[PDB]
Amino acid sequence: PQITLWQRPIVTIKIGGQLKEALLNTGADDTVLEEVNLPGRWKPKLIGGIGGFVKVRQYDQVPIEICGHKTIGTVLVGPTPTNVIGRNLMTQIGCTLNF
Amino acid sequence: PQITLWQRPIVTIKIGGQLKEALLNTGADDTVLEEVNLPGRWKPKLIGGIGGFVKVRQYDQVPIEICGHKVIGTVLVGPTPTNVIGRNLMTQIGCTLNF
Amino acid sequence: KVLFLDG
Repeated sequence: PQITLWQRPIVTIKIGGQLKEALLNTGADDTVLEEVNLPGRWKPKLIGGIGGFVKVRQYDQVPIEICGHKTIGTVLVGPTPTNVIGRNLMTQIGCTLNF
Repeated sequence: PQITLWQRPIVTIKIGGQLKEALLNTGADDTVLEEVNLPGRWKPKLIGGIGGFVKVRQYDQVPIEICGHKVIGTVLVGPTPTNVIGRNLMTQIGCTLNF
Repeated sequence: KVLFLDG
């Protein structure tokens, strides 16, 4: 687990053979990570859009571990001011908002 | 309630005598709403920052009802692509992330 | 879309 929100909900993830920190972001549809090298095929995706779009690489069905929950999901790899776990992966780990 | 994350977690809020919709956004430190008229004193606040800052009006101790919970917190009033409930108000309602 | 708010 239960994560309170007095601080930014930054968690450790395991991806592309690396440990990284990322923000559990319910405001984000997608997961975007900087400086990960993932294997295999990808397709470009345009994200953002206000003032222009940013092009990133979309990788599908990526194994990723978030707080020791091993799940599978789409990871966008590209420039992001901060690493973000979006709703697409939060559903996989069964993460909910509760009050 | 328990809110799953397959869709954007948009909720009804009651503020400044109006019903509004806003996104429960764990990636946002603060709460920013468009087109609400709040009474009394405020101070300017600079938010954002990437490419420039946005000036908004900061109102403190604002009564707001989020999804049936009456709470008190800081509301920033100004242009925002979408109305956002940030962590500052999620703590007040006792909202947590759980998996 | 995907949405932050440093602050």
